[PDB]
Amino acid sequence: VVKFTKSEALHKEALEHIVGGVNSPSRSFKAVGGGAPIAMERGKGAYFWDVDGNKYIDYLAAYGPIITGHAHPHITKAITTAAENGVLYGTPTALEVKFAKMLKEAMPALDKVRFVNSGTEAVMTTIRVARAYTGRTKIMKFAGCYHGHSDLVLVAAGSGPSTLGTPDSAGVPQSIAQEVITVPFNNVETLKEALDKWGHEVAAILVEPIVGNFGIVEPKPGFLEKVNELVHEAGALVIYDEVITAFRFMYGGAQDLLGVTPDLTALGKVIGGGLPIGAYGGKKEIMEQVAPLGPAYQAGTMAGNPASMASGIACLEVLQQEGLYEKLDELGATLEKGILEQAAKHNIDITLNRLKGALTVYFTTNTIEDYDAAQDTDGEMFGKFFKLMLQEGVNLAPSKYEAWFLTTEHTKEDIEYTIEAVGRAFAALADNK
Amino acid sequence: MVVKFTKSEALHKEALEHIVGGVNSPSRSFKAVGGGAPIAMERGKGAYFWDVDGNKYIDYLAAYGPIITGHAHPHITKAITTAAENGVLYGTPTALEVKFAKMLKEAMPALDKVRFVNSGTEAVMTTIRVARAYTGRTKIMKFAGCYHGHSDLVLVALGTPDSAGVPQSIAQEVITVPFNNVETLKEALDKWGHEVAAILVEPIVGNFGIVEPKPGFLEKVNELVHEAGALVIYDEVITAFRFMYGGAQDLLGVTPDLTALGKVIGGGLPIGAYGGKKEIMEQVAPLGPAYQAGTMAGNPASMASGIACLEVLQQEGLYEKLDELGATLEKGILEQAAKHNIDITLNRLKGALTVYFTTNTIEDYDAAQDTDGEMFGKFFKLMLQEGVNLAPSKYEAWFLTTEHTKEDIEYTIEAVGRAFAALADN
Repeated sequence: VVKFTKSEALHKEALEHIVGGVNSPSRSFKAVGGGAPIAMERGKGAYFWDVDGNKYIDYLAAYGPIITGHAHPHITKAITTAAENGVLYGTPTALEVKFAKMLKEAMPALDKVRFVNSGTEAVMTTIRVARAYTGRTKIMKFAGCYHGHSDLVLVAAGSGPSTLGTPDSAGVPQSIAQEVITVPFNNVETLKEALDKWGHEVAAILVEPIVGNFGIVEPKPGFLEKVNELVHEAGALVIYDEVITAFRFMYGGAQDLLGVTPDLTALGKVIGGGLPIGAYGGKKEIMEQVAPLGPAYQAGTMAGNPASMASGIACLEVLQQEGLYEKLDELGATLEKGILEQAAKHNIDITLNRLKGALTVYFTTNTIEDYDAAQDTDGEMFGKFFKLMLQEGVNLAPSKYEAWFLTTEHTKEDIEYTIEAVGRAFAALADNK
Repeated sequence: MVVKFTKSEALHKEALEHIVGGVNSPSRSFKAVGGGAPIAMERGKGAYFWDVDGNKYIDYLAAYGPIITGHAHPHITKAITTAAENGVLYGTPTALEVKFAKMLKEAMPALDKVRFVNSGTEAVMTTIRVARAYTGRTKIMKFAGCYHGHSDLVLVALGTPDSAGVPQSIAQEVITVPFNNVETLKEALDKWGHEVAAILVEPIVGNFGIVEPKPGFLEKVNELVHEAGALVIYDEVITAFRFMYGGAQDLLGVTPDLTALGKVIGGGLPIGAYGGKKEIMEQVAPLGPAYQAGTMAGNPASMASGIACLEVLQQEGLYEKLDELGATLEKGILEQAAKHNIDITLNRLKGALTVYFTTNTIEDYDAAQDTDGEMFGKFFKLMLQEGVNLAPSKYEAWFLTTEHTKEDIEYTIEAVGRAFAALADN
């Protein structure tokens, strides 16, 4: 039996100074039955150590950014050098141009780019830019997809077919929600309906080209192609939110992987090497709306800072290695196979979506192709599974809507232990109900 | 002439092809000062910058506000390195978040609880959401010319926006009134007070130059706003830890309901935070229904960096020294203006100041906007030639750091005299 005594004490103290003891609700254990979240003291490659000295194989990847593992020495070197020369200037630098060019080389549809401080800021910006460019106000998005924590993307459907949004957070006015139309991911019919109905007032649609925010869910064949067709027909723009997808599945974005081109792209997470970052980019004429060139305002005190540029560069230099994404795919396939075998063995009902080195285990018999179905999977089962996995020394994200991410540092043996641990986790579930 | 920018010019030419307008903030373009390629910096150490052409500068930009320990202060550098070696981003709680949270609360006792985010802009937009959740109201009030980040609502000039791409539905939620003016404030709250969730205030303005609130003005803001049932948000993204070890609220002794923070408190790394009265903060998930998140929020690098920075700022005599040096600088600049017959007014608080080209006392945005931008731009470019790097706008502040010396100040004063001579010569 593992113990979490120090984490418990830390959480108790955290509650006094930080709202709910966490700086993101995602980090709370509320969704998985409560209790103190586990506090980590150190990460190295595939491993975490908590404040009680327990070791974990980590699949959280800090919710998407981590792919070179914790503290990869090539990135650490770059960060150290950056700190030694000052991490923040408020002026142009060579590194900004270098990193901009490297992103353009990997994702040839970016004609120009701008750096911001987060995926949230990147998305906020693409929206303002699409509105400035088209002269339109409304924004479309797919149900359940996450585009950061700005007011506009904190809106839900939509009572009835193709309707105006309702607020999905307190503090978000109906005046904001009124500008957003939400429709189901992977559904051509409803997309058609909404565009026929509102298409002429829609500045842009937001798309996770591959979904990572209600588990990993791939677009069906023809879907992204149809989004482009329908949205362009309507005079609207397509914004790919690639904050998760870019550099996660190949050296490049899902747009390069799947061969479908948006008008604008939002980036973040992986491209910072672990440091805070965002970027957006796309077709020349669209980007030229941004000040000082155009009238659309975007700024940010830490935007393009030398530390994040340096660590981002270092990270992509690592990801350039030949055979790297193929290894993630291989290990992912091994992991998928093993989890499915353990589920069959122990009569646990699961569905598993994997693309390369990212996967989600759902507790259900339904194949998950949209948010509605992910919502209806067994969160109570998932919660118990999550806590049993901790006991096995495997750190997952504490939500049924999260992905397991492999890194370049996970080994065959890491995966084989993980499978063993899942086997023991599933056995325990079987013995309780 | 003597100071050449060939390499900054070639780099800007390349940047233009890849980055919109060649900069990642419009602040960094030389657009406000007559145009041209901005100076690209290669490294910073203490009070000094070196550009890509090898030219050395005494820096007053402070990266528009966060820099106060100078560039690459060793105490911060070691923290950032240690953090990188131990992993910079976890996505779980850590002991460092709790430690830094306590330090902020210790410096600024009106924070019952705090949350970390990734930028001042995020901290500001969150305080608005929280204010709206708490009061159940939608309108936000702010002062003309003040800057609160680059989220839609605060980019509005009912009101009407000044950024393209910001819808009328947003502008209708914003009311804007002149800074330092009690009558227009009362008048706005009388009409719209019952729909106003909060007012946003830079308790000491930094964004149309440095401008202090008139005597009694902040207390009047609290008085009129609270009686309308609205909350007061201090946007202390610039002010906190700039003027004393604590916020403008601690310095001026006036307490808001919510506070947004950033810039200084990250030691240079990207950061924001917000906090305030316990009951209000209870709205934030997972405690309440007001959502706020952020993948790098509370990251161990930014936490360790912030802690290291506040540790430097705890040293006895540090803020006094910044004040004393600021006084010397102000005194020298005023003497040079008198000597060369240049019309300026100078607003200083502690180690931050703005030189305005005008004869008017500057107390609000309207006045600042009227000052002579042409003369500022010439002055700015003459200063570069003297090896002094300022922020390229008349709306900017000069910021001292712990690393600027009496000799740096003396040199800057003589640089200013040389530049004022050239302005007078014409």
